[PDB]
Parts: sequence; structure tokens; C-alpha cells
Amino acid sequence: ENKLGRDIPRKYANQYGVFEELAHIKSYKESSRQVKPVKPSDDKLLSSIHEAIEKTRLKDGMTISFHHHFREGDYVMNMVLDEIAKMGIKDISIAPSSIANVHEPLIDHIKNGVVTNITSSGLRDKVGAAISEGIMENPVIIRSHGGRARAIATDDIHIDVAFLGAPSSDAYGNANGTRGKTTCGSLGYAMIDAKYADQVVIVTDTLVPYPNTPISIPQTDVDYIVVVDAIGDPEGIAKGATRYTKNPKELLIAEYAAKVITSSPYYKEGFSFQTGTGGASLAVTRFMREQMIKDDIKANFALGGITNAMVELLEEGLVDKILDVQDFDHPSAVSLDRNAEKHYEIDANMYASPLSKGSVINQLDICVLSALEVDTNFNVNVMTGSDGVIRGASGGHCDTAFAAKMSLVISPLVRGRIPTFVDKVNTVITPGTSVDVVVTEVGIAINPNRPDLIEYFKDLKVPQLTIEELKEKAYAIVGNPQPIQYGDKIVALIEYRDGSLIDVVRNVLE
Amino acid sequence: ENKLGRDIPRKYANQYGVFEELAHIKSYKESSRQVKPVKPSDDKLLSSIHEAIEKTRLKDGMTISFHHHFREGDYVMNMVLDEIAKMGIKDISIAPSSIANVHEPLIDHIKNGVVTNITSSGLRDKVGAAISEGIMENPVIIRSHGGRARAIATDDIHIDVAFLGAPSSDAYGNANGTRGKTTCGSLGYAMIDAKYADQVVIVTDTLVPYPNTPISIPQTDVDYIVVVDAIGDPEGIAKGATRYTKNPKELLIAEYAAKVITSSPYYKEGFSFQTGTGGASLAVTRFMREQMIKDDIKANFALGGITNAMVELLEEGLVDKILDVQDFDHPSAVSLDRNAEKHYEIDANMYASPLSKGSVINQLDICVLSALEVDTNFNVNVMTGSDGVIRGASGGHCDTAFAAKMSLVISPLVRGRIPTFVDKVNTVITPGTSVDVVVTEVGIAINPNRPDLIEYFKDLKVPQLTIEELKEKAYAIVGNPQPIQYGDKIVALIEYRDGSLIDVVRNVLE
Repeated sequence: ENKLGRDIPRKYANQYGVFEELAHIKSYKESSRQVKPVKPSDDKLLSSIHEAIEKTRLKDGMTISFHHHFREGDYVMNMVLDEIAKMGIKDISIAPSSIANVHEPLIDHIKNGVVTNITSSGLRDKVGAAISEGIMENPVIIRSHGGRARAIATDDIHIDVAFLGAPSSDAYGNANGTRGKTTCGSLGYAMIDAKYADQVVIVTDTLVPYPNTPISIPQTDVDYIVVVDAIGDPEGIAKGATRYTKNPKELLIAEYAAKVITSSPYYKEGFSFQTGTGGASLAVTRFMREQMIKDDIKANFALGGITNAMVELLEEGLVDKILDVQDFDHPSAVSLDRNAEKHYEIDANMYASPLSKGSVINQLDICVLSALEVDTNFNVNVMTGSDGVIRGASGGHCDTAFAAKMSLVISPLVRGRIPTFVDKVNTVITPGTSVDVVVTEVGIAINPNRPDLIEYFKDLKVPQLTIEELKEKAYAIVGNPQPIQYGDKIVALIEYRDGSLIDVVRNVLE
Repeated sequence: ENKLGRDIPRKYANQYGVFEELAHIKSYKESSRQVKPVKPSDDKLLSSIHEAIEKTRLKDGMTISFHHHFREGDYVMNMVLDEIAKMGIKDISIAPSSIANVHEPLIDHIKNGVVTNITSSGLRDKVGAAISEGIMENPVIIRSHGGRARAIATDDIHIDVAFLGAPSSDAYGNANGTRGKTTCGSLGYAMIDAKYADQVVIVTDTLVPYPNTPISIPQTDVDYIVVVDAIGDPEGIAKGATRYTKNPKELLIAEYAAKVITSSPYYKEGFSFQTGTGGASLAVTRFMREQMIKDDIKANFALGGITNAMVELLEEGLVDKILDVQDFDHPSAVSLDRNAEKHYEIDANMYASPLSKGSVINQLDICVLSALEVDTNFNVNVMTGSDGVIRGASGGHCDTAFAAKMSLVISPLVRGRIPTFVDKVNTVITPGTSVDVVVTEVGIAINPNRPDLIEYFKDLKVPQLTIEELKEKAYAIVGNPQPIQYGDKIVALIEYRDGSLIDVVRNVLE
């Protein structure tokens, strides 16, 4: 085997870098695109997605991309792909920033050979279920948000045509995600596509007179613009904010998490942080705020997927600035426009790329992450569930977990009949060497790899245990989990942020 | 020779494309840079310009760049170069967006072989004088703002290290030109450098805590940051706005110019325009405003180098938006921040590049330009003066002149003893085929190349003549100009926006 207790077949271990103790990085030639100059009399606006595919010269075997800022309300993905299928185009390589459940139509396109390769952060329930049963012949390549940005910039992947949805755009390409009848706020994942892709087709829901502003994607990165009745589901982003949890167990976990942060050697005036987008990982901000108020300390900035709780803090003057790569509710998207400058939009590359001139997460003091599983080696799994079926997402988990000065992975000891702590995770997305402190409702588990933290928290008034004790404490609740029946087909490869393979995922026998 | 009547030697006519009727454009591979990944523990802040040059690995023969947003108040250029000389580095290729008079120190660096090649928009009085007497062995390559952007993107030129001045920046590279003790507003010329250069060193005057915002240059484009006592002259940009002219002759020219615009088939609700930064070309906005008020027409946007007059219109609600590539006074730079979104910053490429997916000047309905000379073929000279000595600048002249629906070149019939209209210009920067209407104090001269304009203005109540009549009308004032004594050395090559040679400049003998 390799570094960790992973069974990665030599076929892939040799194809990709076989490892994931972190290594070194050296200079590289950034990817360059094939630009098609526009004549002063050329019209970049098109009538339909059809003509877009046409005038774009899309052929078999090419690679196309999409973003997931509209999440479950997305219409662009199913829209383009379907037209590609109808036009008899096949063997297309898909490179979406991430895949949601509304993207179910993808399954048939796979079965019929329209899509032959997929790469993204996650696949979620439906698409992931299919992929887990062996639908595709080739393995789905999963990359973290930073990994995707790294790959595109390193050119070890190249987008032929990027179909990007934009809630607003002029007839020349200037687009943004904060204006229109179907906004989504930031466009950080799409911004990188339009920057490295050869041809960019933005699909807008609302056409604005030239010049459109603000500008998240400049006319200089766009080739064609197509207007449609709707790019995303109306209320699918026009709803409201998601309040904190009420579950006492989660609130306790959140509170313990905040005590770890506010007692850490990083909690002081001008400290940075990133919290979750729901559950206990999100609630932690409530207790954190309280402690920040008791003291007169103020944080310099907040990152990640912003939520209303984050906007709340920016307005109360508790956090000076806020860097946004993705919004998780209408109010946060609104804030990106309302509190300009103080709430800034950033592309995924500036966000979490391991091979850049510098990422924001590199200035992050602490992050609060969640998990599906976590073994006695501190490895975290956010891809596969108990049944071994893919349904998660890599996101920026292994990304920030590494950059952050102190990584917190909080999660209930057990979920129903499924233990959150085990001796070995089914799939590895984030190496234990990146996890500093684990928080549960039973206490805190400090990674012995961080002796400086064990001492600093020595007197911390919170129950402390070993990761092994958490596992035993879990097994004593739902008993040893019943092993799953895995096949021999490699359903997908998990590429670590640095580009090497950290693990793999096999099919689940029917 | 060339299309026009320029005696461009075969040596250069063959080296570069020999022509300048406009041609066609085809797909190209955009330039890519050699990125040096930053380790999460790497510090990008340096102590001095010296260490910057050092850690940047600058060697002989490399190419470096600078921007001219600080104009005559710049300190960065002389700063870096001088340290390069002190360190014994030579045969350096200079690629500044433009050269001012304060850049006099350059002369000695040329004589001592420190700088062996130069490319930019202009050289102005001092540097230009030197170059005109044969100081450099190689010819200075002059390119329009668009040409420079085109060259850098086409990679037929490549920046090794870009030393950019920024009035504000964090210790990671996020910089802007609207915050700091020495602001300059927009950073459109520098923004392209940091995007295509291999290594970028920003020199700030004021260090701001991370993350800095707004962000004109992202941390992902910067390699090192160096803090100095001053990057630019204090009042050299902290002064005020420049009011209109008082010279009756100029005011008449301005007025005639406005009547041409307001009577053109482009004057209607939502029309775009760009006016000068001084003289009659600027004053034209006064009369224009009046006419726009009489009618209830409103312009969609204003472009170019913004002046307070422009901000004035944006506030009176007469112009909806304003795209800024360079500010020409403190108030305009201030407005770029004050009236956010409505006053937007744009990089030189998005501005006037002939080889892009689309430039703003391509949406420009009318532009008002000035000139040193203009022959009976409508060719315009903004490089050399009467004495044939270089002292001008290409700027965006030939750029917008071409993109604009209607190009106006206004200028007094004569300046002192020098005629503005002649039979042949010493140097050609903008081809007559791009000049539509010429405005003087004696009347208007419509280029016969625009028969649609001759008819539309048939009844325009303004004296109309032929370009030949303007010349004769000029010769009858200061007589035929006494020919200059030119040498045989090609002091510089003038590269047209498309990349080919339109003319050349020879040395002047005392």
C-alpha cells in the first residue's frame, strides 16, 4: 500500500501521484487559452442555446464546464447538455464546479454516451447514486475547489467551452451575479472558468443595456451571450436566510467549538475565520459573537460560503471585511452588493488554490468543518455515506483544513444508527494531518500532531479525550457497523488538492 | 514603402508588417506566464527595492515594465532603474506604459548601457529629446495603449518583472489606486502588466491590513510587495481639477466641435463619447452639456482619461456610467471610489485592444481628439513637433479614432509660427482613414471618405471646407515651414495598433 491505509490500485497510483504527507511545489507555466478575436461589427448575442453550441464549434471528445452557484435551482446544466444530446454530440467531457440533485437528467446522458467523463466537487444523492452503481465506464474525477482551480491553471485539464449562467449581462458579455430576476450573488467558481476556457458562453436570464456593472465576468472573457426565459428556479434563491439550529446536542457541539476558538492562541484583535453553512458548524458563530462582544476584540475578515449570520456580523461591526466565493442564501447575495468593498467577491483560485501566488485561506486563522466520518487517524470523509454510496462533496474541506492555522472538525458522536467516529473511513477526502481539533458532544479531541495545542488548552474547561476514545464511545452506542458489499470497479478517483491521489471509491453492489 | 507615403526602410518594413489600410484578424494563443507558487508560510513582503530585484532573479537582457498613472509625479521608475544600475545589471529592456519628463534619469541609464530597448506610448520632452539625437543604438518601439495591450497578450513581447506602483496594498498583494497618501485613481495600464507578467513586484506607499479593498490588482498576480517612504510626489496628484479654457479661439473650436456632435446621426438618447483632457478638446463638453440639457437626451457612458468635467456630468445625471482607464486629476480619481459602479475601472486591454473579445471603444459613438499636425490626407501626427524632435505620445489616439463611429480631430489653424495643417506630416500616428471630421476656428473639414457625413451635415450651419483649403489657409498665415535637417539613423519605429509599421522617426541634426 501507500502512505495511509488506502487500497489504491497501481494502475491509478502510477497514473497519478501516489501519495498525499504533503509535498513541495515548483514553478509552472500557467494555462493559456485560444482566443477568437472579435471584429468591430461582430454580434456576440445569439438566439438560443442551440446556436451557441453551433457557433461554438463543439465537437465530440471536447470538454465543457458549468458552475453551481444556483445550486438545486440550476437550469443551465440540464439545458445545455440536453441540447448537446439532441444534436447527436457525444463523448463529451464534463467539468462542472459541482453537481446537484436537480442535475438528475445527467444520468441518462451518461447511459447514452453523451457524457463520458466527469470532474467536480460533488455529485450529491441522485447523480452520485448512479455513479456508485457503475453507470459510467470511466471514473469520476473528484477535486476540491482549490484542486479544480489548480488543475485548470496548471493546464493538466483544459476547457473547450464554458457555459456559464449569469443573472445579468449586456449584449457584449459583462455579467454579474447580483443583478437580475434570478441572482445568486458571488460567481467565484464561474470566474475562473471564463478566465481559462477557450470559448465562453454566458446564458443570462435578464439582458441589461451596455455597459453592465458591477462586472464579475468582463466582456473580454466572453464569446457569446444567449438570453433565455429562466436560468434558475425563481424562489430557488429568492427565499430568505437560514436561522441557527435548535437541536440541543448540536448547540452544545457548537458551544464547545467556540470555546476552543476563543481560547486558542489565535483569538485576538484582527483574527480571521470561516464557519459552516448550517448545523453546529454554523451555530458556532452565535457563541463566538457573544464572546467577541464580552471582550472588545474584532475579527479582520470572514471567508467561504457566506450566510446571513456572516452579514449580521459585518453590520454589527464585529468583522471588518468579508471575502465571498459563494453565497448560501439570498440575503448574503444581497449583501455582496449592499455593503460593497466590505463584502468582496473572489474567484475560486484566489480562494483556495495550492499553486498560486497566494490564496485567502492562507490567511485564515481558524476554520470550522463538519464530517460524515473520521477515523482514529484523524482522516475525514465527506464523500461517501454509511452505505458506501457517494453522496457528499469535497468542497474546500481539505483545502482550508490545510491552510488554516487551526482546523476544527465538529460533528455529533453518532447519527441515528451510524457512528461518526470509526477505525477507518470508507473514503478519505481530508488527511488527519490537516485536522487539529475534533469537537463532539462528549468533548474535544486534540490531534497529538499538535503538541503546542495540547499544552495551550491544558486548562481549557472542556472534556478532552483521544480520538480512539471517541470511537469506542461511539461503538458503545450503535455497535460495530455492518460492513458494506463493494465491487471491483473504481467508480471514481479522489484527487488531493495538490494533484495526487489520496484515495478511490468503488461501486456498491446492487 | 507603406500604404501611405512613408519611406520606411525595407529592413524594418520586412521585419514588421509593412502597411497600415487596415487588415484582418485571426485566432491566436494568448500569452501565458511562468508562475512561482507560494508556500503557505512564504512572506511576500520585502524590505527594499534592492531585495525585490534580488529575489526576483532579474538578469541581463530581461524585460521589465512600469505604469504611468502617477505621471510627472512618478518615483517608482527612477527608483527601480537606479537600483538596477547600482547593482551592475545592464542590457535591460524597458516596457513602461508611457514615459514622462520626471523620468529624465533614464537618459544616463541609456548612455551607460543599463537600458538598451524601450517601448511605450510616449517619451515627452526630455527623454524624447535625447532619443531624437541618437542616444540609443536600438530604435524605441512606440505602440498605442491598445497596441501595447495587444502585444503583451499576443506574446510577441513578454514581461519578466513588472514593478508597479500602488498607493495602497496589503502584505499579500491586493492593491488599488484609490486609497493611500498618494492615490492616482484607476490602474488600467498597470492591471494588464500584473496579469501577463511573469513576476510582479508592487511598490506601495502605504501598507494596509489584510485584506485590502477595493482590489484592482489581486494577490494572485503579485509576487512581492515593498514599502517605501513615497512612490509619488505629494501634491503631484493631491491638487485639484483643471477648469475649462478661456482662450476665445479654443472656445470657438470647442463650440464648433460640439455642434458637429450634436448634429450628427449619433446624437440621441443613450449615446457614448470621449472628450479631451484639456484645451478645446476638453471644453467641447461644456457646449455639449448645454445642448444635452436643452434637449432631454442622456448619454449612456463616457470613456478615456476622466476629468472633473466628466464627474460633473455623471452627478448631474447627464451620463449614466463612466468607464475609466486613467484619471487626469485628483477629483476624478476620487470619484472612481465615491460613485462606485457608476464610475468603473477598466484595464487597458478591455479599453482599446484591437485583438480581444471586445473593447469598450468599440461601443464609442464619438471621440474628440487633438493634434500637432494633420496633412491633406487626413493623417494625424501626435509624436513629433515642428523641429522634428520627438516629444509627443501615441496614447489611444489611433485607437479610438478607429473604433469610434465618428472621429473628430480639432485643433487651431496655427500655433505661433507653426502651421497645424500641412501637405505631409513628419510622423504618422493615426491614418486619415480613421479621421472623419476635422474642426478648426475657420470651420469644419469632412473627410470625403465619409460621404454619409457630408450629406447629413449639408445644412449644418458651420463653415465647411476641404482639408486642402485648411492647409492653404494655414500657409497664408505663417508661410511655408522651413524644412528640418534629419539624419540617417532610425531613432524609433511607430507600430500601428494592429502590430504593423505605419511610419518611422529619424534623428534630428543640430
